[PDB]
Amino acid sequence: LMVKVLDAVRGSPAINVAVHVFRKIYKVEIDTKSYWKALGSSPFHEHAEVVFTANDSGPRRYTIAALLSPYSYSTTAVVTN
Amino acid sequence: LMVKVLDAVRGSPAINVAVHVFRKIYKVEIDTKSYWKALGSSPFHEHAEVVFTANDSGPRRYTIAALLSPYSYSTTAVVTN
Amino acid sequence: LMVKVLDAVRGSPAINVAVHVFRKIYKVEIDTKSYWKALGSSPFHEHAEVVFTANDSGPRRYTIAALLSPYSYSTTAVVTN
Amino acid sequence: LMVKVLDAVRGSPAINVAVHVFRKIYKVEIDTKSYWKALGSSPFHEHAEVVFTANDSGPRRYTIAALLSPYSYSTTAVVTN
Amino acid sequence: LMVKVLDAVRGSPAINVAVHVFRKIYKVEIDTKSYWKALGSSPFHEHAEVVFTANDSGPRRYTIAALLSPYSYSTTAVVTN
Repeated sequence: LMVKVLDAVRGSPAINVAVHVFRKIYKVEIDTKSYWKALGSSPFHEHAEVVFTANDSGPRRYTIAALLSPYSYSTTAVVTN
Repeated sequence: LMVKVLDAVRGSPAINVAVHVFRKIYKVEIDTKSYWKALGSSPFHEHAEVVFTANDSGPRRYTIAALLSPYSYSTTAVVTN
Repeated sequence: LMVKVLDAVRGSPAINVAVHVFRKIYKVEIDTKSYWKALGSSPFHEHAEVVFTANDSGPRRYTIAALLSPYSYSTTAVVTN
Repeated sequence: LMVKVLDAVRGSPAINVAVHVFRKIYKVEIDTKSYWKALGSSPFHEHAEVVFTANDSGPRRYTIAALLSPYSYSTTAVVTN
Repeated sequence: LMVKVLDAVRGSPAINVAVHVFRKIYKVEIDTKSYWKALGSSPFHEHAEVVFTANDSGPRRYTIAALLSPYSYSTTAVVTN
């Protein structure tokens, strides 16, 4: 077995490498909401009264330029007004 | 076995490499909502009264330029007004 | 076995490579909603009264330019007003 | 077994390498909310009265330029007004 | 077994390397909120009255330029007004 990756590089890369080798990750989370994700054993077993109300108010705006998108020779601008 | 990846590179790439080798990932999550994802054993077993109300209010706007889209020689602009 | 990928590159790529080799992924999630995804064993077994109401209010707008679409020599603009 | 990564580099890279070798990650979390993530054994067993109210008020704005996107020769600007 | 990483470097890199070798991570958290993360055994067992109210008020703004995105030859500016 012989794994060869990115040998004799000459000039100015932009690299993002993760190497896993076996013989015998990237996570992004933005504005994530979870309600009552997990409870215990036997909750609210008898005569339970629950009023559940959630409010996410207001206008929401998301602006993303080139998500998961490498650049070689480029110009990127997010111009608002 | 001999894995060869990206040898003798000469100039100015834009690379995103993940290599897995076996012998014998990228996750993005934006504005994700989950209600009552998992509970325990025997909930609300007898005589349960539940009022469930969820409110996601307001106008919503999403703007994405070149999701999963590499650039070689380009211009990208998200011009608002 | 001999896997050869992207040898002797000369100039200015835009690459997105994932290599899996066996001998003997990319996930994007935007504005995903899940209600009551999974519960436990024997819920609401006897005499259960449930009022379930969900409200996703407001106008919604999505604008995506070249989803899963590489660029070689191009111009991309999302001009609003 | 012989793992070779990034040998004889010549000039000015921009590298992000994580190498795992076995023989015989990057996490970003921005504005994450969790309510009642996990409770103990047998909560609210008998005659429980709960009023649950959550308020996330105000307009929200997110602006991200080139999330997970290496740069080789480029200009990036987020110009607001 | 012989792991070789980043040999005979010549000039001006920008490196971020974590190497794990076995024979026989980076976490960023910004504005993270958790309510009632975990309680003990048998809470609120009998005749419990709870009024739960949470208020996250005010407009919120997040601006991020090149999250997880190395630079080779570039200019980055976040110009507000």
